Amino acid sequence: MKVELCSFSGYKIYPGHGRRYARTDGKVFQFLNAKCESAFLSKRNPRQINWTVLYRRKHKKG
Amino acid sequence: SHRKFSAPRHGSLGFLPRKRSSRHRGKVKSFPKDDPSKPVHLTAFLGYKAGMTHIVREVDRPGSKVNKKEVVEAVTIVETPPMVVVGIVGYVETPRGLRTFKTVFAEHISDECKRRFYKNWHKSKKKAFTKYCKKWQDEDGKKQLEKDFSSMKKYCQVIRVIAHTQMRLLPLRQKKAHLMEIQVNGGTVAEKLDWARERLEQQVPVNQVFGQDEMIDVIGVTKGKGYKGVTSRWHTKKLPRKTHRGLRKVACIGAWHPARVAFSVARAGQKGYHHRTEINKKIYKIGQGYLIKDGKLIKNNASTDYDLSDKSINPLGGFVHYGEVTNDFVMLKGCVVGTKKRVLTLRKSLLVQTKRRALEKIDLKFIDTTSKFGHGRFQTMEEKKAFMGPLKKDRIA
Amino acid sequence: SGAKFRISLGLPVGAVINCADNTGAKNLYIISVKGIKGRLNRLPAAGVGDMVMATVKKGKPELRKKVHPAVVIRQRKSYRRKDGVFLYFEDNAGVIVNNKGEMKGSAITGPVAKECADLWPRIASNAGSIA
RNA sequence: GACGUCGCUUUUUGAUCCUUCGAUGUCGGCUCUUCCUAUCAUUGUGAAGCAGAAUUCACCAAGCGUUGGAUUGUUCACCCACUAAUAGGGAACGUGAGCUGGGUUUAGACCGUCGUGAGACAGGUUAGUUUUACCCUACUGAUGAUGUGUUGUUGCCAUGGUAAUCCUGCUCAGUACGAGAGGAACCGCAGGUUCAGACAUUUGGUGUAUGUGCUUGGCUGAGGAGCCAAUGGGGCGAAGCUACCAUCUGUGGGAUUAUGACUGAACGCCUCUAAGUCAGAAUCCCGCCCAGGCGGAACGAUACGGCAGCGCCGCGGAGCCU
RNA sequence: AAAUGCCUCGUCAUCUAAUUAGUGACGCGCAUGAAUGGAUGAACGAGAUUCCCACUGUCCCUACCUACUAUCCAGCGAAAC
RNA sequence: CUCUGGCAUGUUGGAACAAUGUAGGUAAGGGAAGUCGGCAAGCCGGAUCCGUAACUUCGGGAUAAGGAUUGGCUCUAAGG
RNA sequence: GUGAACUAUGCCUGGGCAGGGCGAAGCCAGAGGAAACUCUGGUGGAGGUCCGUAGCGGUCCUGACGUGCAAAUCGGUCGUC
Ligand SMILES: COC(=O)c1c(OC)cc2cc3c(c(O)c2c1C)C(=O)[C@]1(OC)C(=O)C=C(OC)[C@@H](O)[C@]1(O)C3=O
Ligand SMILES: [Mg+2]
Ligand SMILES: [Mg+2]
Ligand SMILES: [Mg+2]
Ligand SMILES: [Mg+2]
Ligand SMILES: [Mg+2]
Ligand SMILES: [Mg+2]
Ligand SMILES: [Mg+2]
Ligand SMILES: [Mg+2]
Ligand SMILES: [Mg+2]
Ligand SMILES: [Mg+2]
Ligand SMILES: [Mg+2]
Ligand SMILES: [Mg+2]
Ligand SMILES: [Mg+2]
Ligand SMILES: [Mg+2]
Ligand SMILES: [Mg+2]
Ligand SMILES: [Mg+2]
Ligand SMILES: [Mg+2]
Ligand SMILES: [Mg+2]
Ligand SMILES: [Mg+2]
Ligand SMILES: [Mg+2]
Ligand SMILES: [Mg+2]
Ligand SMILES: [Mg+2]
Ligand SMILES: [Mg+2]
Ligand SMILES: [Mg+2]
Ligand SMILES: [Mg+2]
Ligand SMILES: [Mg+2]
Ligand SMILES: [Mg+2]
Ligand SMILES: [Mg+2]
Ligand SMILES: [Mg+2]
Ligand SMILES: [Mg+2]
Ligand SMILES: [Mg+2]
Ligand SMILES: [Mg+2]
Ligand SMILES: [Mg+2]
Ligand SMILES: [Mg+2]
Ligand SMILES: [Mg+2]
Ligand SMILES: [Mg+2]
Ligand SMILES: [Mg+2]
Ligand SMILES: [Mg+2]
Ligand SMILES: [Mg+2]
Ligand SMILES: [Mg+2]
Ligand SMILES: [Mg+2]
Ligand SMILES: [Mg+2]
Ligand SMILES: [Mg+2]
Ligand SMILES: [Mg+2]
Ligand SMILES: [Mg+2]
Ligand SMILES: [Mg+2]
Ligand SMILES: [Mg+2]
Ligand SMILES: [Mg+2]
Ligand SMILES: [Mg+2]
Ligand SMILES: [Mg+2]
Ligand SMILES: [Mg+2]
Ligand SMILES: [Mg+2]
Ligand SMILES: [Mg+2]
Ligand SMILES: [Mg+2]
Ligand SMILES: [Mg+2]
Repeated sequence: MKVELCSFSGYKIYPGHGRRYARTDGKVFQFLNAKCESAFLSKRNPRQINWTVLYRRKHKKG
Repeated sequence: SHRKFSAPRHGSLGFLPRKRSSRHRGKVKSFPKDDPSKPVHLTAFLGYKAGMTHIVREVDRPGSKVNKKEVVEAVTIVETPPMVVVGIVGYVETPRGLRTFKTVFAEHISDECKRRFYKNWHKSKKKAFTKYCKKWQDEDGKKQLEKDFSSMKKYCQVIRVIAHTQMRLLPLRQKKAHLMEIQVNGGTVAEKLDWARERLEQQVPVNQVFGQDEMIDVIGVTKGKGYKGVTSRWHTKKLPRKTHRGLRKVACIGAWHPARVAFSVARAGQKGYHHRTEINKKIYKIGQGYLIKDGKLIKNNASTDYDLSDKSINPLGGFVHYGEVTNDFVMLKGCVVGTKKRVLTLRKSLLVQTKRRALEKIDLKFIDTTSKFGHGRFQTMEEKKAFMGPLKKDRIA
Repeated sequence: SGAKFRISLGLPVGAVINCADNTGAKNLYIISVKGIKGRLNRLPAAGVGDMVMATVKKGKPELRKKVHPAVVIRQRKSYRRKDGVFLYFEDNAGVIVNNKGEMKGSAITGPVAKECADLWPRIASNAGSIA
């Protein structure tokens, strides 16, 4: 029961959910849902998307 | 001539009149075979479909690729509060089959049971079984009743217990109870008769009927879909895009010269609301309900000895379209017929489980309680609010 | 030992995947899947770990106009992997092998699925990463 | 199995002209069901010029399966490839108020050959309207009807349907067998194909929750809030529905067939057969599962606050109809 | 071997994994051929044909959604046969 | 899309939202394997700046093919 | 005997046909040559010219409809303009 962190949003992915995307560069990514997946493939910046942990840690919301 | 390319039969002919089920409960239609060497026990039970979730367990399958590794499996949750035995029926086997000899009911039958006996409880005078419990409390009626018991002992071959579910413990709108005949197995007729009359007017839990990690059968009524065409109802091939009078048809129904449409071609009609009997459903866990010792405790639900949290089987926001489970539940492996809130007959298997796929003791590592009302990402409210910190409404509070 | 579980296929006959080893092929054009008995009108399809019969459409001329056995190593279609996780790749890729599973090439560019790395030990040896 | 000879079949083509010309829609494919067996595979067997592996010839056997493509209107054919195998047929040469309309087979037109010509061609080419179900039956589902006084609950099972199928890998074992090359099988274990029945936790699809952001043109004096553009577009999306595009489940006996035998005569010997026994299968029948009869069962309750009904105990009486 | 070639799916080459299709050749051509016009053409074509790129529910293999129907009702109310 | 002008949804309404339709969408992974045949649908699309082949009757082909950019807001030059 | 109120064609007299692309002849200037002339940039606005409205027509879906709205219509897609 390993818990992974979402690559785009930085949420905890519990072991039945989400998808995993392996790129041709050998780097793999984990997505909690298709919202995070589509934002990643559309190359958005998680430090610019308001509801992500990276945004909130950059903007010191914690 | 000669359909020119072999294709198998679309759909099964072992399942048709493909009509609406005449019952809502689900008749057993075959109980396990009786051998008097066993102890006295019941053979079936009556639960309600709450919802689905998934689990994590570690598999012990030697030679398999997932040996000593962790897998994720879907499970179905069936709420099973204890059933009240309120009656007992006996059967004698005749050369015309097996007919009911004599029923005996109990004194003080509950109002949800009488609700089952009435079609309009609101306008009724609720008079059912009043003259019967009169003869229970009498003494001339009492010797009549024990005479019926003794006659049943000396003549009947198959006894069954009439038990109802108690719907006041369920989150459902329905107050009318479900009654059921459950065959009693394993003994002489006298032994099982005194056992059943001991259990008369009384509660029987699913802990006493079933056990951990055995394989049972689920009987129920398939989810209802209404009037469907042949493409949904029989999964025939769709006709090409340029078809004049419709695509979702069967293009040919029989030859010229049997001169009739046969019973074995695909036609449109009712899909779903079908009585099905699925077998080999493995029990993963039997719950324990919401007991009160002190300031009460719900960890006896999904606390799995590897997380040690204080969460119930219920997800965040409860089970969608059901409610919440506050009673004894049964976690089965896999999917199960019917809607949510659908009543499921559960019965013991009538094969023998000698298989390494069967006879396997399971051990859960994790039980997923995220919200099913969306893409829920938290297990408990404490975990959610500890991850998020204080909110605006919490701050103003 | 252990047999492969069923995965989602999503790679039918007419598919053109890219050749992922140093043999000099660029494309692989699937014409078949090894082990398909099939069904009326159903297209035979492959997934990661499957041996296919393939032609190479652009590549070296001494490879081009022939039929080779190939093994699918990466699929763009998502498949459940029985620890719960659904996995998919950026591309569709396979390598040219012979009948007994030896690679025609010598080095594989990019990740190789675990569902084929455990099946083909000569493919997993030449791999860089096992995703 | 030569020379000969006896048959069967109507999936070939003829022969015939009995039915139909006040019209039975005329090729092929697609779709879908069922049947046959003259068995390609699979089950159980016998034989071999059967050591093994592979194969060939027979028997019970039609339960189950028999594919994806290139070219051609094609049926046929031929090739590529996969496969346990890629068997053969019938049902008005099954199937056009099911489609399609590529071919053929009206009227337009071109070519070749023929004809003085108008024109012909079972020669090639191109373009060419495929109509109607609301009736009866059949079938698929849906109410209901028939007796048990009424009504309800719980049940039984007559009868009808019926379902699972095939293949890999490991072990056996590089063993038996074989000089060698090669090279099995049973039990067991792990999975998969085809099919069936479900289901929605997860992944995916849908999405007018017209949910919430963005955005074009216009409109409400602007802001704010909104609206119109036959769903303005687009992003993400709950619930629900839904996919081998996710997940789950798919089972037991009996009599026996081919066959191999036991005892044992006929025929003081022998003999599976005559009397009498045995083992025996993807067959068959039943179970399991689906439906539940102008088919039964057990049990519950059985009509007023008023004149008001009903049931039982009467041979208790008088009679009426049928 | 053409909108003209029966034999014929002519033979060779190319195109494909595979091509009675296409194109390039060949020619004793059933039965081609010179204003019954022969051979060529750039441009053009709701003309016939073949292949490739891109694109897609045409398919694998179907599903979901919307409008109007169909459905049920009130009024009205035919026809073919 | 709106104003002036005009109208009452095209010979009826109500309630539901089954199949089959008719019209319109969307679709994972493949990408014509479908089919007689890419039929139908889809892709592309405006403008600006580059860049355009064979062939040719030298006119064309030609928007051949191919590529980049495109909003909002604040300015700076030039053109009477 | 009666019909050119539809349609076919001639004549007479009227009416009509956005917005764009390409850029023919003619012309002006600059530059190179001994001439002959050549090159470059503009200007100009030709054509049974192109994209495309109104109009006219009617390809394909072998779409709808096919006891129709209609004894030939409707929708999208199209041809020309
Ligand atoms: C051989 O395939 C046919 O079975 C066939 C057909 O297959 C679709 C269509 C037609 C169509 C038609 C006719 C046919 O005979 C005909 C035939 C035989 C006629 O005879 C027609 O009257 C109806 C007429 O008299 C004048 C014309 O030409 C003189 C035709 O165009 C005509 O108008 C027509 O529509
Ligand atoms: Mg057949
Ligand atoms: Mg049509
Ligand atoms: Mg959910
Ligand atoms: Mg097909
Ligand atoms: Mg005749
Ligand atoms: Mg005669
Ligand atoms: Mg006739
Ligand atoms: Mg007639
Ligand atoms: Mg007729
Ligand atoms: Mg007929
Ligand atoms: Mg036989
Ligand atoms: Mg069968
Ligand atoms: Mg026929
Ligand atoms: Mg017919
Ligand atoms: Mg027809
Ligand atoms: Mg035709
Ligand atoms: Mg005619
Ligand atoms: Mg005509
Ligand atoms: Mg003609
Ligand atoms: Mg002549
Ligand atoms: Mg033709
Ligand atoms: Mg035409
Ligand atoms: Mg009707
Ligand atoms: Mg039966
Ligand atoms: Mg939206
Ligand atoms: Mg705006
Ligand atoms: Mg205002
Ligand atoms: Mg505003
Ligand atoms: Mg308005
Ligand atoms: Mg979406
Ligand atoms: Mg599935
Ligand atoms: Mg015998
Ligand atoms: Mg026996
Ligand atoms: Mg037996
Ligand atoms: Mg030709
Ligand atoms: Mg072709
Ligand atoms: Mg040629
Ligand atoms: Mg044309
Ligand atoms: Mg309207
Ligand atoms: Mg109105
Ligand atoms: Mg009007
Ligand atoms: Mg798609
Ligand atoms: Mg896609
Ligand atoms: Mg195609
Ligand atoms: Mg094709
Ligand atoms: Mg085909
Ligand atoms: Mg088209
Ligand atoms: Mg060109
Ligand atoms: Mg800018
Ligand atoms: Mg006139
Ligand atoms: Mg013009
Ligand atoms: Mg126009
Ligand atoms: Mg039209
Ligand atoms: Mg039409
Ligand atoms: Mg034009």
